[PDB]
Amino acid sequence: ALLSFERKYRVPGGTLVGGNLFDFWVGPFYVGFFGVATFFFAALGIILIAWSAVLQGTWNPQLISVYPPALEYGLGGAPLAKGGLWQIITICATGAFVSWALREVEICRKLGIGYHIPFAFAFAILAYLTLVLFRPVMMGAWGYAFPYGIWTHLDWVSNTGYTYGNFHYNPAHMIAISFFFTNALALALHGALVLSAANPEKGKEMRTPDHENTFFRDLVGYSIGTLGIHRLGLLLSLSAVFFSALCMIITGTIWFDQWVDWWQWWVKLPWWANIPGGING
Amino acid sequence: YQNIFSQVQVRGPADLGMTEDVNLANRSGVGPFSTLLGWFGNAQLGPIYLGSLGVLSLFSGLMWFFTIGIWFWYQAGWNPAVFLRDLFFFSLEPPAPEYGLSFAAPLKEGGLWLIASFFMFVAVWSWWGRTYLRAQALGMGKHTAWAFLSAIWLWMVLGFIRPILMGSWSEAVPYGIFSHLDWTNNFSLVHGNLFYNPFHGLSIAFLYGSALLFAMHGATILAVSRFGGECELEQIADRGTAAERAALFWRWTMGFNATMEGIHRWAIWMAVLVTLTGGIGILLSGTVVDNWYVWGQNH
Amino acid sequence: DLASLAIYSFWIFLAGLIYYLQTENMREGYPLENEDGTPAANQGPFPLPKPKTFILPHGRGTLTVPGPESEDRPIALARTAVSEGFPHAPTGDPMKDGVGPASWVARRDLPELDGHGHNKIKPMKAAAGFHVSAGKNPIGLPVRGCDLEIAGKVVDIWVDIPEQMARFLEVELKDGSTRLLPMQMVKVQSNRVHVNALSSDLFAGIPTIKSPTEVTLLEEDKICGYVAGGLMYAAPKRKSVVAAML
Ligand code: BCL
Ligand code: BCL
Ligand code: BCL
Ligand SMILES: CC[C@H]1c2cc3[nH]c4c(c3C)C(=O)[C@H](C(=O)OC)c4c3nc(cc4[nH]c(cc(n2)[C@@H]1C)c(C(C)=O)c4C)[C@@H](C)[C@@H]3CCC(=O)OC/C=C(/C)CCC[C@@H](C)CCC[C@@H](C)CCCC(C)C
Ligand SMILES: COC(C)(C)C/C=C/C(C)=C/C=C/C(C)=C/C=C/C(C)=C\C=C\C=C(C)\C=C\C=C(/C)CC/C=C(\C)CCC=C(C)C
Ligand SMILES: CCCCCCCCCCCC[N+](C)(C)[O-]
Ligand SMILES: CCCCCCCCCCCC[N+](C)(C)[O-]
Ligand SMILES: CCCCCCCCCCCC[N+](C)(C)[O-]
Ligand SMILES: CCCCCCCCCCCC[N+](C)(C)[O-]
Ligand SMILES: [Fe+2]
Repeated sequence: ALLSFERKYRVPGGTLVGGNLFDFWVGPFYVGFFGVATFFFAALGIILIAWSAVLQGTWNPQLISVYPPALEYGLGGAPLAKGGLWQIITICATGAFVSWALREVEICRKLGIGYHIPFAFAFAILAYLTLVLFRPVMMGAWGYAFPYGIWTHLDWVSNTGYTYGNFHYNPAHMIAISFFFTNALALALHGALVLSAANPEKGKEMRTPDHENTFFRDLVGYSIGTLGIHRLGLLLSLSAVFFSALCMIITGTIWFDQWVDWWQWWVKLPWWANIPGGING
Repeated sequence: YQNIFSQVQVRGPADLGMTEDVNLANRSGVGPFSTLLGWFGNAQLGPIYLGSLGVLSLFSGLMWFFTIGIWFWYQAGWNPAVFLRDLFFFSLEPPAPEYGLSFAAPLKEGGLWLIASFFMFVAVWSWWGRTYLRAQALGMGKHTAWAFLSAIWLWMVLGFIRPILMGSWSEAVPYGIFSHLDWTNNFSLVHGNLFYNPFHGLSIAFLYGSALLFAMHGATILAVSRFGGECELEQIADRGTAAERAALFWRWTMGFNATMEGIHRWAIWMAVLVTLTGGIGILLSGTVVDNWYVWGQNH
Repeated sequence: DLASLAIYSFWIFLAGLIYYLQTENMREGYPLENEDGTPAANQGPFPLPKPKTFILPHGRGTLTVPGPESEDRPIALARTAVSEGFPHAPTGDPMKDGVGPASWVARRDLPELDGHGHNKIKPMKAAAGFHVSAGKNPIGLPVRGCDLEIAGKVVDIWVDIPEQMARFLEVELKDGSTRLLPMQMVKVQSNRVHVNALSSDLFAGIPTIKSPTEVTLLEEDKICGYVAGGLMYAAPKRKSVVAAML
């Protein structure tokens, strides 16, 4: 089934691999070579997870957990039930995520639009890979990666965090958090502004962009503008994930102690380091 | 060209905006133009509207800030070098538990915190009234005021509603960079790990989800700016190929899509649910549930 | 347990919100159709929302959604297979017929007005006070197509007044006439403006505007649709990145 204005868009072309072989749809979904590659990776990966559940002895979604290889194994392979299944599943996940992005690219081409979406999605893939591939490699072992379990991965966040005390003190973590908050703040503001203009007080004509500019200008003395707000939203959310990947990639590789101690460099600056008083004197 | 930054900036005379039912007397004059901002968005700063409510809000807001600062200078012994080196370590703490919900705590042991909080209370609420009235004067919907309420709800729960239900100001958050971080960690430790708090998990879902959706929406709009997609209100009133292509990218990708107007409803709720569920998770902590792990065990 | 009742309730609420949100996003494009244009059997589990009416500014009418699909112009495409789910090939020239990446919508054939009732978009020559404030001014630069041939020159910038932003570049062709090029489809460089979506020979084909001082929504769409369609349909004439660096 198609949207009442869709047919004119379902034309051939745009694929990156396989010419017209996979150039078709299944219901609303577009396929393409990467559409099948995704199905392949997702199917196999889900199958290997189910098998890991079998070996684990549970079908409970709240209990199923696939762990990476113990520190012993370092960066080598490992028996299926002891880290190997996690290694293959990770590959299937990476392959499925990358295929989903490449599939989004064929979709962009068929529709003649920009490539911003798959580009932005790549930041997410890069954050995932940072935890499962990049940091584990710099640290020398797949064991440092997180487990695939609903609650177990939270345990991993907790333990990893306290391994350095209160993780809040990670300076890169602070910046990331700021972007996440600022982002949700901007998202709420954007939706409300547009909506407030499209749905003015009952009985009134739709408001216009000028009204949007006037509302915010009257409110905070500034209006970023329609193009700018979409540029900001993408900026904030991409910067948050980037500083996330950054705050972890440096943890355990170039910084090993309690993060709170890192701040001492500023406190120990020679010109005020020994002045009695305050909190640190 | 990815349209992240403008290739060329264009500028016309200062824009004074719409009048509608706004009292122009309370509107200042245009500010300076920033070429810097102009690369990313609008270069125009101002004008701003400042009626009585606005003056009230700004005054209280400053008194809040200044109160915290004067105490910081005190904690620094009035020494400039100490103020800057320990700036993140200073903290204005609320009254000790011994004082319950009373306003009898000595200035240096809670009173200053309460005074600062009173100013913050007034600042935020009068600013909320302001988000409602500025929209009313322009005949717009009150969506901004409602969304803002959701954030106010988490704020209120943290320093007013929960402390009161708990019986003492000592439960509130201290005014300090690091101290409010220690408070946050301690809060989780004291309530048996907040990861087991269902509402904390949802709140995270919406926080991650807000970055998910804004990255999605921002990238989408930019991807179709080649057809004037940013003119969203214009696309709502008279759908164009920008709105159609945007919708089809997502329909073909994940099997379903939105509309130019509907996507902003998805967005305001995605964001608003962050603090909405968050406020609920914190309010229940220590009043109904002492330990989330334990509570999780019976659910 | 109060917390248990709260979480229980939230999920009910959430399921209801999603339901509400999904239906609101069905004010355009529905009912769904089979490829032949007839109502598809499966419309999904969400019913169409109750209609709402938008009162357009400056009395330009009303908009009630959902309502009968507004697209009724001829679509130059033909089925490529008997089964559903397959491409539809252009019967003629997709660029001229306006299909595929070159599709456009029949928007109101009137220029968009700002909140003060004036045309939202104006040539800079006619926008009192507007000037280039930063960056390389493209006016005067020769415009190059993907075939690496000059297709014309920049004679002005069309500005969005309220947003104070450049929306289009007005380009004069060899014959002396001009076309509007979408700003986010051009690359301004030191010695010229480069257009990747079109080869010089395709500029003349860019839809034209009736009045040389304004542009309507319908024209915008035809111009924007045509220029983008070039990315796919002009690819045969698009020189490689190598010949370009030459
Ligand atoms: C006690 C625990 C510690 C702590 C320990 C840690 C640790 C340890 C980590 C963080 C990380 C983060 N912390 Mg912390 N953190 C603490 C307290 C906080 C507080 C707070 C208010 O107190 C905040 C706001 C944060 C915030 C954050 C975020 C900035 C960051 C996670 C986002 C991210 O990286 O996404 C990245 C985005 C992704 C990973 C998404 C990948 C998605 C993939 C590509 C697609 C999935 C497709 C899917 C499978 C298909 C589903 C099926 C379909 C739906 C059908 N922390 C406390 C002090 N924190 C993490 C970080 O920086 O990570 C890099 C991290 O590792
Ligand atoms: C750096 C950040 C940490 C981390 C820290 C946390 C914390 C802290 C929390 C979660 C929570 C969640 N995490 Mg996590 N999480 C990490 C990496 C991941 C990855 C991944 C491939 O990288 C995935 C798929 C998830 C998925 C999830 C969701 C199950 C859950 C809430 C949804 C949400 O916020 O959606 C944002 C995205 C959307 C709203 C889009 C829809 C996505 C759907 C919901 C995801 C389906 C996940 C699915 C169950 C996995 C099975 C896939 C099948 C096998 C194919 N996390 C990394 C390691 N995560 C929350 C929770 O309640 O956990 C129990 C929570 O509190
Ligand atoms: C060790 C610490 C604990 C923990 C303890 C807490 C506590 C305690 C809380 C959270 C809360 C949150 N946690 Mg946690 N959290 C942990 C780990 C995590 C992780 C992770 C490991 O990945 C993540 C992703 C999160 C994520 C989150 C967010 C979903 C949520 C905060 C939303 C927010 O900032 O609103 C920010 C919005 C506001 C604070 C609104 C109020 C703003 C007011 C209205 C504006 C004042 C402006 C003022 C006047 C100053 C003006 C500034 C000038 C203009 C510049 N937590 C660990 C396990 N977390 C909060 C929540 O809701 O929990 C349920 C919370 O209270
Ligand atoms: C700037 C980064 C932000 C971002 C952006 C972003 N995400 C995106 C996009 C963009 C721009 C898309 O275009 C794409 C999308 O299509 O959205 C609807 C997507 C998307 N983001 C998703 C999830 C997601 N994004 C997240 C975060 C973020 N996305 C960031 C905040 C998170 C978290 C944890 O915060 C999650 C859970 C998907 C819904 C969707 C991409 C869908 C996809 O890749 O499907 C491929 C196929 C499958 C069904 C995968 C099967 C995988 C199996 C082989 C293995 C098992 C996975 C295992 C590793 C998980 C372990 C689970 C435990 C941790 C619980
Ligand atoms: C003056 O000095 C010079 C340099 C000019 C300036 C220096 C100022 C400085 C350095 C200021 C620094 C300020 C900082 C670091 C502030 C940090 C705040 C942080 C980190 C977090 C805030 C959390 C606060 C919350 C959750 C507050 C909630 C408050 C309320 C809900 C209102 C509570 C109101 C009460 C108790 C009053 C009760 C009375 C009545 C009747 C309403
Ligand atoms: C509120 C966000 C402020 C963003 C300011 C961004 C400044 C970046 C400017 C880059 C412009 C580069 N250049 C030469 C191409 O014009
Ligand atoms: C306590 C906070 C609860 C606030 C919930 C606000 C949600 C914002 C909803 C925006 C839509 C508003 N409405 C009624 C005009 O349609
Ligand atoms: C607008 C989209 C709303 C749905 C967001 C998806 C949330 C999934 C949350 C999983 C959290 C589960 N829980 C109970 C364990 O916290
Ligand atoms: C995180 C929750 C977001 C997902 C909300 C689910 C929306 C499903 C909409 C089904 C629409 C199906 N279709 C093709 C018939 O339109
Ligand atoms: Fe938008």
